[PDB]
Amino acid sequence: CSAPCPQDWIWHGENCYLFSSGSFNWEKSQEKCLSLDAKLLKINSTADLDFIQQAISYSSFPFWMGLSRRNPSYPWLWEDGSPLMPHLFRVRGAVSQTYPSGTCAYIQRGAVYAENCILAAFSICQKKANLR
Amino acid sequence: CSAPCPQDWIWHGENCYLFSSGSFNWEKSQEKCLSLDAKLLKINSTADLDFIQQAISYSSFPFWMGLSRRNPSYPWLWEDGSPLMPHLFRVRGAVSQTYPSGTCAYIQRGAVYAENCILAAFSICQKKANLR
Amino acid sequence: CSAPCPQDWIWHGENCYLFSSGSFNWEKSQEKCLSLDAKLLKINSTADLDFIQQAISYSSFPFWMGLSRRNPSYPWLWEDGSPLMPHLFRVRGAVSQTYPSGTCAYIQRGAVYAENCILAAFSICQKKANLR
Amino acid sequence: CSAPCPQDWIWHGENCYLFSSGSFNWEKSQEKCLSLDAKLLKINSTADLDFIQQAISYSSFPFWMGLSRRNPSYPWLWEDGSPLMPHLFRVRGAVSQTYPSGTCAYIQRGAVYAENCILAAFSICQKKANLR
Ligand SMILES: CCCN1C(=O)c2ccc(Cl)cc2Nc2ncccc21
Ligand SMILES: CCCN1C(=O)c2ccc(Cl)cc2Nc2ncccc21
Repeated sequence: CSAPCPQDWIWHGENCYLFSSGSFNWEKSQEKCLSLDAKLLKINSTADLDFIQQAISYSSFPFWMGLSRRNPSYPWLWEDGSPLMPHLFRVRGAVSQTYPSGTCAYIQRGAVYAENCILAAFSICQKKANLR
Repeated sequence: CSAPCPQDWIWHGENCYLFSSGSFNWEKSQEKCLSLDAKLLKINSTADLDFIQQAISYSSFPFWMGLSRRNPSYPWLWEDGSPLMPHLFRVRGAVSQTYPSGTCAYIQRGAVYAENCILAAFSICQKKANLR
Repeated sequence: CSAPCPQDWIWHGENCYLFSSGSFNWEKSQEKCLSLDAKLLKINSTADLDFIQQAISYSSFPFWMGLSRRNPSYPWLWEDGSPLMPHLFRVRGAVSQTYPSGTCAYIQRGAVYAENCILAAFSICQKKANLR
Repeated sequence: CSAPCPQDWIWHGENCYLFSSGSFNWEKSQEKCLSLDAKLLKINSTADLDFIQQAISYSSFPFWMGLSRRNPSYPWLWEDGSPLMPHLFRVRGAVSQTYPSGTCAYIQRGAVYAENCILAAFSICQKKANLR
């Protein structure tokens, strides 16, 4: 009857994941996921990080995730307005830099970094799987 | 109910697709897919080709597919002996040479290349999706 | 017989150019440049603007330039008191807000942005080269 | 009477460096430096590596250097044929993969990696300074 995830997505755990086939800025990447009733990558657990790390281990490219902020004294937040759970990962790089478009997190070679949201990167959309 | 593909595979059309965890000559890549109840990638259409190109678009690795021949005087055949549909893609690369283990094709950055089957590469495995 | 520019600077045209070492506010950045017998960047021509754009093309950071104003009713002026030539660039960003310490301009990704001079950024310093 | 380095280059120590203004594949990047009587970045000392790490500390982008090999059966060699100096840096990433157009080294966030030479990346050209 109901398939857990659409074709071309990857079903893992409670979620479905879609890896982009090209690089786009964080805003365009966000809009792609919204149009598919999804959101940008939200890592909720170490299991989620390990899965993503394995999936992107084929790649040296950067992948946008749904974590951002505009002010470096204020918390990183996922698009849904929740914070980065402690003990998942450290955002490396120039975490204190502000940019006109804000600061956004990306994963590259398994490590998470801060960067100018205006840069074009691959991205990963995530939605809940249709489980029972 | 019955999900079309196991977790961590890509469901596309009537099949499920998986990237190999490691890099191996073509024979060992063939044994690995068979031991997972699958076979090496078989491209039956340009839509298959487009899907695969998109799926590997974030990787620069070569991926073995199930296409091979013993030397240029034999036709290109898939693992199950069926023919290469000639107009789907041109096999570039080492198409004049003869190797002790034969010639095999991999996909890299959208294009298909002939290469010595003894060379190590990643691969893509494929099995039937569980539909209706 | 003597060198146009010190080591680690970039000689272009009749001047020498240097990236700041740290990301600070416009005030402090103007001071560090004065330390080096230099001033903040003054863009005097499209040729100057094109050189800077190429010089920062491998950076996503913003770089303070020597352009600033007290409010949207006071004109954009370089440090030497001279005005911004309109054809060089339109200033984007916060061109209608009013900050205590004024509005300052930085260049990023080829474009120029107004921003509170309190906020921290890298900067480009400029001084005259020793011509023939 | 002559300048150490041409305009738009960075003079450092005994050498001149030219950062690319865009991202290009390794063959194009190499062709660029050759057209300037130069070569791609050759790191022959810890001092060179340290200097390059600070010059690219403004950037999260990848920069091609002049170190390459056709496949793992060939040795890692600089463009001039000299070997990778022992104990200077490790080439990280997938050093044992075989690409159609060879494997090239790049620096990113101070670390050196192997990648498919067909990718587009920034680059750095290097030439002897014309000095005393
Ligand atoms: C969003 C950018 C993706 N990307 C890299 O991140 C990248 C990574 C490494 C190298 Cl050497 C060169 C690179 N340039 C590049 N070229 C073609 C396709 C992808 C890339
Ligand atoms: C050759 C690739 C250069 N590059 C990055 O390396 C890069 C680095 C990080 C992120 Cl998040 C996204 C990136 N994409 C990107 N977009 C525009 C200009 C440059 C880049």
